[PDB]
Amino acid sequence: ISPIFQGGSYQLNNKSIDISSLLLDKLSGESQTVVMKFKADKPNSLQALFGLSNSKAGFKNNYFSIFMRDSGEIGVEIRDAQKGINYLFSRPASLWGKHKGQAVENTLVFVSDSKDKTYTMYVNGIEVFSETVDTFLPISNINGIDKATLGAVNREGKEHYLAKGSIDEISLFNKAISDQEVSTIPLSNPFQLIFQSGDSTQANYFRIPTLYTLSSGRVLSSIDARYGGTHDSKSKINIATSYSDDNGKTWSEPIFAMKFNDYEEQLVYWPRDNKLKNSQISGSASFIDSSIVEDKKSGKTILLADVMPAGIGNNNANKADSGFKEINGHYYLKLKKNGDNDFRYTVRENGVVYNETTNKPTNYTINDKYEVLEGGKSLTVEQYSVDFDSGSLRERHNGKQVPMNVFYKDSLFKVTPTNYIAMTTSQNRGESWEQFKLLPPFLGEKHNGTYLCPGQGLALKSSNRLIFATYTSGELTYLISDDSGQTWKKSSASIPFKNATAEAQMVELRDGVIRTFFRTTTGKIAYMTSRDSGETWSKVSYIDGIQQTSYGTQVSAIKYSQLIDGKEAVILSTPNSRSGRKGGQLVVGLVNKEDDSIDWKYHYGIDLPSYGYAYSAITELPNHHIGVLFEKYDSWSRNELHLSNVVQYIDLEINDLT
Repeated sequence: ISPIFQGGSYQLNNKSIDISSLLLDKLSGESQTVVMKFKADKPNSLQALFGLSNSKAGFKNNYFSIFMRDSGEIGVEIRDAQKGINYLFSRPASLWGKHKGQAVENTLVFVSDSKDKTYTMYVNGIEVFSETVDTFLPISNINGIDKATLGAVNREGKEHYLAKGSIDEISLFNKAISDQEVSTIPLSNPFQLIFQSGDSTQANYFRIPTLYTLSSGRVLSSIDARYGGTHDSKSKINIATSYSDDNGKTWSEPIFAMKFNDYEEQLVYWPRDNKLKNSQISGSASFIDSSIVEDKKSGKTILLADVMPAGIGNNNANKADSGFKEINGHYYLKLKKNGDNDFRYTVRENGVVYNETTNKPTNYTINDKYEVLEGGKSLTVEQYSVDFDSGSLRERHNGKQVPMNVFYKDSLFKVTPTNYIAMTTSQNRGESWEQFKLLPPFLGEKHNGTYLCPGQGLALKSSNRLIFATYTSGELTYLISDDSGQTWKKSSASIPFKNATAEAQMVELRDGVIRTFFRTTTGKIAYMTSRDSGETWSKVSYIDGIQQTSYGTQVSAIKYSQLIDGKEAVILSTPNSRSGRKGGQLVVGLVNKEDDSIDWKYHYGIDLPSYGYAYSAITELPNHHIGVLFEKYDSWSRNELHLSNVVQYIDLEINDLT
């Protein structure tokens, strides 16, 4: 259909523009649709983009507005005093501010639909809220409406919520357009999506991105596919991966690298209200935090992740048990049988379930996939689904059968309730992935498995050595394999923090010289150096000129292949802020060949300082551009839980950074 209004290039400099003569009479019916292309790269703290109101005295609570905050949040208000209606829908982290030194054209689409009694907002091709009321309030049915306003709301004659920015195009429709039509409205997005709600993973939520450029030029990406909101385990999470063969222009329909089936892969809309937002999927097994590297010698691609048995995450993780019993050089996975109160079984060679108390094998066995066999026949369990139908999270059986897995709740033999690490491998550069295998323990029986640092492993340019940074309390623990990931040894490096979350990423400054940048609890990003290919590690230092928060945030880094100002260069991706996870930056450091020290010359703000920015992934593309797959929200704030499509991808050229 056609618009009943269409104006444009409205500049908003803390002064409201009246357009009521150009709209109010054309308002008709109980269903409207607003489409607005706008820019705000310097917004006020809270500001109205568009507004209908009742400006007459005694009716300051009678208005529709479309507002944004400088945290990037967007929302509508719908208020009518005489009806006793005060609606307030919004979603944080819904906007872009700047990109490549320029204002982003945001494309806002708000549909008000009285047939379905639903309010729905889109920004930049993404749906950020869709709410249904029992008592619908048409935005043109607000009693006594007399003003249509751009960049403020006119209440009792005054401008409230004055906006700074601009509205290049705005148009209204006397209909509720279908979801189908919304997708037809062209976008001017500065970003694109790899993983998204509705894709093959069926996860409404995504966290913990990774980027890697293969020898072929293929770019690989792995992700936490999180089903029960954006929570860390305990939850249900799978590891999903997807690649790109055109420098990051197009991406493949994601497959799973790691997956459990104890729970149904459901696209749920996790609740965002204060009472229910702490709901966790508590009975499921999961994976958190993946990391990728490529082995030059074999050709294999190698993915590691943390593994959680049913119920378990970091909070209740059996700190001080590895899950394995050591019997002369060997590490056998411990198991508990239903009814027992201690772990009286182990898994020996060929998956045979061996009894300890008797030293006799049993009629039970474990296959490739950590499933359970009895006499060679496959035991099963019944899958769980989740729903909120009774106004409270319920986790019940759904009638479907899956193979019994030792990481599952209902399983006959359960593994130790602690955290492990698994590796999987791809012989075809990420088109499929082998069944995962558990990595051994490295710090003794009576110590829990360490925590894989998410992002990139390191493949040393002038050898076959592969390294994956992991962390535990008190140290960084590098895992090192010189045989294509078949065997591993550890290399500890003491860090001056008890119980830190020391997420580490490495760079190779020149042959055998690895610098690791890691997250601390001091507000400052730390680092250490190796000069024997990771064998031994230096003492800790700290980057000045980048600020983090007291808890801090994952940092990702690459060595750039090219020279910048004649010196060898290194790029950091991190939030740059000491309040929260916002103010994303790519920071360029030039290496000094005298002491291998780094001069942090260049700061590039990915978006506005006040706009959200969390865990990130960088990679040097085949054509020397930079890919950045990142969480565009405050992944720490309890106000920005459960947000769809905030993990986003962008393409930059060096010149943008310098």
